[PDB]
Amino acid sequence: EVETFAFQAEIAQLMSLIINTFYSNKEIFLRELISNSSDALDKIRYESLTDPSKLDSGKELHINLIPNKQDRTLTIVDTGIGMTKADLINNLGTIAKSGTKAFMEALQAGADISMIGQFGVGFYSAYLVAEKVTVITKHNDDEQYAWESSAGGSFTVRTDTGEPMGRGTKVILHLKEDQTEYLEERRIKEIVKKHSQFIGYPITLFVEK
Amino acid sequence: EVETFAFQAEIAQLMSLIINTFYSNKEIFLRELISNSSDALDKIRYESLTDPSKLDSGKELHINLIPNKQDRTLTIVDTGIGMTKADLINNLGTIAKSGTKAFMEALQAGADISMIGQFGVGFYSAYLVAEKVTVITKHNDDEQYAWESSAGGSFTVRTDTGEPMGRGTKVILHLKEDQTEYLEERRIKEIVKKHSQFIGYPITLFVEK
Ligand SMILES: COc1ccc(-c2snnc2-c2cc(Cl)c(O)cc2O)cc1
Ligand SMILES: COc1ccc(-c2snnc2-c2cc(Cl)c(O)cc2O)cc1
Ligand SMILES: [Mg+2]
Repeated sequence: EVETFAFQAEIAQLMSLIINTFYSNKEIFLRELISNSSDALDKIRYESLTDPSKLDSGKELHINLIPNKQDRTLTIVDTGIGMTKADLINNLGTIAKSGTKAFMEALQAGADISMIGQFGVGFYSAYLVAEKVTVITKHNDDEQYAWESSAGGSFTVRTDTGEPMGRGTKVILHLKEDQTEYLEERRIKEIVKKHSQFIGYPITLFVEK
Repeated sequence: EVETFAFQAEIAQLMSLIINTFYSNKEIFLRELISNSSDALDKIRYESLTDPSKLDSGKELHINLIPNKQDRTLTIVDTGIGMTKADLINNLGTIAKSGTKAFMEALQAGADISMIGQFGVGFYSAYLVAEKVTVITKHNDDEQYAWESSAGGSFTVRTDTGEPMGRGTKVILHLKEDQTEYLEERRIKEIVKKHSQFIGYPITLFVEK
């Protein structure tokens, strides 16, 4: 009961561009993922203003960054609105076919990879640093699902068997071998202070034994 | 059947700050409003990917800028998802109480008024240039409503009697007397090219007789 899907051709092309393009300022992936968490936190915050029971699955709106040097993973957890199975399958809630088109044109009209979030498809910048990304998500009244892709044209979706998350999304980045700087506390703190210093939810960087 | 509402105190404070603070780079209002139109266009585009009938109220996703020097108005029209009456009353679909708090703190931690969109409340930058803003909006399956406010602590909502809009939002800025530069074609073109050159929907600047 793992379902395997092909990416639409425009999204496979976006992913190949991100993986194959020489581009040294990889650290923008974290700004993009923290931005998406902030947008998801804004959404549950706005829904709660009229229906407080929407927070029954967790009242605290925040972001956790969890490095694990043994697993070579950096995990970003938020307690935002979460995604339904349909939204995961439909490009993680993004307008990715049209966004990808505009981004390609921009890149011709001069833009650079760091502008990717202006085209609605910043999630895929994860592949600047990760060989595999796993997305575990829970929206109120839908079940918990895990999406995962090592690129190559396909992704899987299954019902998740992990720990329950309450509500929100967890992005687990399985880092490339040469990208382990992004597990180091000083490097993560530096990038958060540089690019996410005004995000309006607490961001807690976990430490390791 | 005009309903009059008080702004929550944090939003009245945000509006007073924007109106009373000396700050010369007013032109950022247009970037903020065009951004909100783009976000609303992204939303109907994403809903249409799974339900095409959502576009029965208009298939074209675009933004029009309409200056009128006789009325001293600059109007921004989009054919995005639109807002329900509830969303208009609840601060135009924004998390404005919490966004306002963060923005105030940022402004202390050094930030400037141009960063307002990072706090979810960029709409209110309209009051850098407008004495009165009128917001006319139509979401699928809700009626067309007009919101309006000259600040001073209150806004009104009524069912709109204007021309039907199909779907989307129209922001009519009734400009301050000293802010008429923003009706001039070269000035609007300059600001769109400077700050909204990569927005992914057509932006048509209307001309005047
Ligand atoms: C910008 O488009 C977006 C589309 C969808 C989302 C949503 S809705 N629920 N979770 C996420 C989310 C998705 C991702 Cl990929 C993530 O990294 C963190 C998240 O909380 C956010 C932004
Ligand atoms: C950033 O938060 C936002 C909150 C709500 C919206 C939405 S949903 N439908 N219309 C608008 C909209 C609202 C405004 Cl004010 C506008 O200028 C243009 C619009 O299309 C957009 C952004
Ligand atoms: Mg945004």
